[PDB]
Amino acid sequence: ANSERTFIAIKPDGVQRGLMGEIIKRFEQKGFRLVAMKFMRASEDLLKEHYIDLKDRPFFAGLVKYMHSGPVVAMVWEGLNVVKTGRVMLGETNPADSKPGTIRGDFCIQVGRNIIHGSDSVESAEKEIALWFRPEELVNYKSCAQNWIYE
Amino acid sequence: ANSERTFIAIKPDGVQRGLMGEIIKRFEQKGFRLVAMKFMRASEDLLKEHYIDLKDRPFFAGLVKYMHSGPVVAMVWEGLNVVKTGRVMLGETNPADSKPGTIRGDFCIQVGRNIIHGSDSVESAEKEIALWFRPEELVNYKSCAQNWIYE
Amino acid sequence: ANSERTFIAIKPDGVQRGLMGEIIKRFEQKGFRLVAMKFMRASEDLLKEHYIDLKDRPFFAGLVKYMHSGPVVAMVWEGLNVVKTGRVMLGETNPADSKPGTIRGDFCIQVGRNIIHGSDSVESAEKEIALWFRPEELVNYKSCAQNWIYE
Amino acid sequence: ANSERTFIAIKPDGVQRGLMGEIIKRFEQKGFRLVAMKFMRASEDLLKEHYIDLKDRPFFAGLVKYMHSGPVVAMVWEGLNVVKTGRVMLGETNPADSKPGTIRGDFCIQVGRNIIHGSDSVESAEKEIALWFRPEELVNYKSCAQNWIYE
Amino acid sequence: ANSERTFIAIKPDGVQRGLMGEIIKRFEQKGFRLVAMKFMRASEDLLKEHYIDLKDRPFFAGLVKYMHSGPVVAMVWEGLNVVKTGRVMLGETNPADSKPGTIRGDFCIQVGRNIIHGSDSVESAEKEIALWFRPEELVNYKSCAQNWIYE
Amino acid sequence: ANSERTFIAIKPDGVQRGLMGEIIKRFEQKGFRLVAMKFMRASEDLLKEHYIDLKDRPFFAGLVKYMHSGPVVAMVWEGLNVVKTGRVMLGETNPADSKPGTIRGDFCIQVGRNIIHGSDSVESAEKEIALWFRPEELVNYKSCAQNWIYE
Ligand SMILES: Nc1nc2c(ncn2[C@@H]2O[C@@H]3COP(=O)(O)O[C@H]3[C@H]2O)c(=O)[nH]1
Ligand SMILES: Nc1nc2c(ncn2[C@@H]2O[C@@H]3COP(=O)(O)O[C@H]3[C@H]2O)c(=O)[nH]1
Ligand SMILES: Nc1nc2c(ncn2[C@@H]2O[C@@H]3COP(=O)(O)O[C@H]3[C@H]2O)c(=O)[nH]1
Ligand SMILES: Nc1nc2c(ncn2[C@@H]2O[C@@H]3COP(=O)(O)O[C@H]3[C@H]2O)c(=O)[nH]1
Ligand SMILES: Nc1nc2c(ncn2[C@@H]2O[C@@H]3COP(=O)(O)O[C@H]3[C@H]2O)c(=O)[nH]1
Ligand SMILES: Nc1nc2c(ncn2[C@@H]2O[C@@H]3COP(=O)(O)O[C@H]3[C@H]2O)c(=O)[nH]1
Repeated sequence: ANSERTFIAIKPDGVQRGLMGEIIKRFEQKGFRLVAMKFMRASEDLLKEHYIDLKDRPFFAGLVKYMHSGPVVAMVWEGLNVVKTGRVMLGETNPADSKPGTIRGDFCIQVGRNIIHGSDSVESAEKEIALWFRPEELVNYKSCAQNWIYE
Repeated sequence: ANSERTFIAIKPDGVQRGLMGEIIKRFEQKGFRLVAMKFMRASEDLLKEHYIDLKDRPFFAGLVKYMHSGPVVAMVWEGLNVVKTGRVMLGETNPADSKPGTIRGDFCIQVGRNIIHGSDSVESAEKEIALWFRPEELVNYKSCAQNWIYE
Repeated sequence: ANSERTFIAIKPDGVQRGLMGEIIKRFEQKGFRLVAMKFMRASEDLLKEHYIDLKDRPFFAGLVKYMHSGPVVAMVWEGLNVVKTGRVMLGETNPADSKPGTIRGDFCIQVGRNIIHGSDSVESAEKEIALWFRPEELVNYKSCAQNWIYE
Repeated sequence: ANSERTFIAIKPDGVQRGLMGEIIKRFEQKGFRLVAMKFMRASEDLLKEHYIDLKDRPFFAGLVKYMHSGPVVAMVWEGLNVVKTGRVMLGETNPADSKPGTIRGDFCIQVGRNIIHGSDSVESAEKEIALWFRPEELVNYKSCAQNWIYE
Repeated sequence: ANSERTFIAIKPDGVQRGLMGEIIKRFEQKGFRLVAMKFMRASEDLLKEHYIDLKDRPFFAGLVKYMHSGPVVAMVWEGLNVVKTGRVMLGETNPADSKPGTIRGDFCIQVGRNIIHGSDSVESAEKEIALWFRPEELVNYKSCAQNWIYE
Repeated sequence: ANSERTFIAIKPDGVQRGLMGEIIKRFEQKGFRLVAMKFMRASEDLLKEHYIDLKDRPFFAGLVKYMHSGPVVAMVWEGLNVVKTGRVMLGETNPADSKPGTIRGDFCIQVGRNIIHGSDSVESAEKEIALWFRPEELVNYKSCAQNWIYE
């Protein structure tokens, strides 16, 4: 299940804030593997289809707006239990609740300014990933050490 | 209400131990604003009122001595729920119980050499701040990050 | 003139080395804006095209080779003097003369496995980008600290 | 009681992972004195002896196995409460429940490849050392900041 | 003569940019002793005398403005050839020319946003120190590290 | 020549200072491989045979003395050109001359308090290594990536 994959976006702040590598490096060092990845400017349109569930939801409005407001880091990571796991590294959605050593616990404060999103699960993963990527953008390759990360 | 402030000092142990740059580094990193700070040797007087409610603690004159046994770094940091948050960053009063990822957590073993203090509550913060600093010393300014951290 | 660009690429071994957020960090922290970024497999055509000046020399398709055996992180970083400075950051072309502080002087040992590549002139630069990115991938945005980095 | 000891070992994958100075760092920065350290190949006898409590369970010689396929960094770290605290630093035994801040929560994903090991009682502790080090390898010295770490 | 001191301030750019903890962190790291430090907004008066010899520089009122455009961190650090050394750590006046590994080096692009100042010479240090600090503010103490850093 | 090996000792200060991992991690991340390694207390005797050339040399006297004065990190590293290379990472013997990004440039100040030694060359390597180690202490094994470090 080591081929599990999750979608991680470093949000507009993430980006202005200068936490790009930092974040990426946490995943790298934990042992997961970047499958896909590009720097973009989510479309309004996308943000809307991405954020559709939670559409008619106050916040909404301006989520897109800010989400749209800047370039983000679209990323796909691979590994055993990344969805779960990446969600921990992340921290709680509201930074108020995240803790030290997590991503958001360490560098952010407030919810509307969350620095990053991770899929909430495989079902999600799939959708977003599908929704965010093109088949080709995904890249098959193997580690220099699948052996020391997994048995 | 992103004006809440907190008092934080860095014990002699922190100082002697070289932990400034890192302590500071974590608050700069999470996003809070340094409103004042100086590096001094606090007086027994100062310590004694700072540590007033613990005057009936046997530790109490131990603290007071060691807390005056070398330079310390006083500071006020501000931001939204910066008093709770800071605490959490801090670790727990007893290092024994502070989670890795917390200052206390990676850096200190014991209660009496627990390198740092941060306010316990906003009233306490008002106090200590008043105690430690002249209002003048506190720097009123705006953050570049400002809009990126805050909604 | 804060507009100059450079093309940075993370060679397939630096990715394999879990050196991406690390090097991406060096950039960001130096002050550079990220224009465009992608993770991917370089094609033989692109690569050939890319290494064209040296189509004869020995090392050649051993280049193309390696160069196409894994993913790279392809990037475009902006800023005053990106191209010469980038350079100086990567350090020299053969790791061994690379100096402690540079990417290469810090992480890699031999010329043939030298984690990354940066355009060596704007000239090259201009070409490198042209070749590697569609234009719809250059991102147009203003930084948080434009006016902290520049006079 | 600042004398308690613990036995830490860097499993052959964490070495393979270039995680040694990293984890050694976590210790040192937390405040612990290093009593004894060695790099080496664990023998089958030692290892068998070492994993004795579990000679039956499945995972068993797959332990012994891995465990003898590479070098480990064998260490003894001193200090108040090394053994429980060490623990809390490594994080849980299965990486996935390991938390961001711990060695395991930061660097590793699966139980079977979990970078390191620490004695889980002083009891174990005492045995672990006894087994792994000759006595002529425990180093007797006083720290620079004995009296900054301890009351 | 391990008493030599130097003045170092951290520009508004450094401050706004979050580089305190790191700047401090490098001096704590190399081994020098922080003798005083405060965080203030310097006055044009202050800046103007500080920057006196450059009063005939066109940059001069640019500096003066920006140097007063936000809080700064003044400090005196001491140790053996701390004035030359510090400089070297610093980087070069022009970031363009400062070697990776230097503060200037990893962190700043341009001459007018070059985040930091450190004394050019001991006479200059005496001056600036006098300028910036009241003698009282400077902390006289001894280092734990003391004998470890010094013969 | 990728089997070249050099002797690196983290000196008594190195040790009290808490730079153990740090240093080790520079070698790890640069790509070299630890062949041998133990924490010890050099004998006077050893220090004498080690430091014999430069015997009847003022300094001498007390070099042993301090060298002897504390436990050190005996280490053996492997890689292409480690002798040379490790010597750069190191910095100049006198820290006064080392630069930022080097080991000693970054963390030490004065010569008698040098934090570490590296062999000055293959001839040296051999001798010290021989002199410091027992055949068995050396450990043959191969990387999880000799492939991405060397071609
Ligand atoms: N202002 C605001 N933003 C929210 C709230 N709940 C969720 N969001 C955002 O909605 C995002 C959707 O999931 P994310 O993982 O992207 O992180 C979430 C938050 O940034 C809320 O109550 N207020
Ligand atoms: N020696 C000692 N100091 C204590 C004890 N409990 C609290 N402290 C010290 O006194 C403190 C009061 O506030 P702090 O926030 O600084 O953190 C605690 C330590 O500095 C105790 O039981 N023993
Ligand atoms: N194997 C090998 N690769 C080389 C040699 N010189 C340059 N290169 C490689 O080819 C690359 C061309 O420029 P890079 O910036 O990509 O840095 C160079 C190295 O990857 C050489 O002598 N041998
Ligand atoms: N493969 C595998 N290894 C396990 C299991 N549980 C514990 N271990 C390993 O055996 C080790 C015994 O204690 P460690 O501290 O060394 O941590 C444990 C892991 O390396 C399991 O279910 N599977
Ligand atoms: N804009 C500008 N500032 C300069 C120039 N030369 C020096 N400086 C600034 O003025 C400085 C004088 O001392 P500093 O040490 O702070 O570093 C230099 C920068 O802050 C220049 O040519 N242009
Ligand atoms: N005090 C002092 N120590 C020195 C001098 N020259 C060399 N040493 C030490 O001699 C050591 C021998 O080589 P090292 O690589 O171990 O690093 C050297 C220095 O620590 C000198 O002129 N004075």
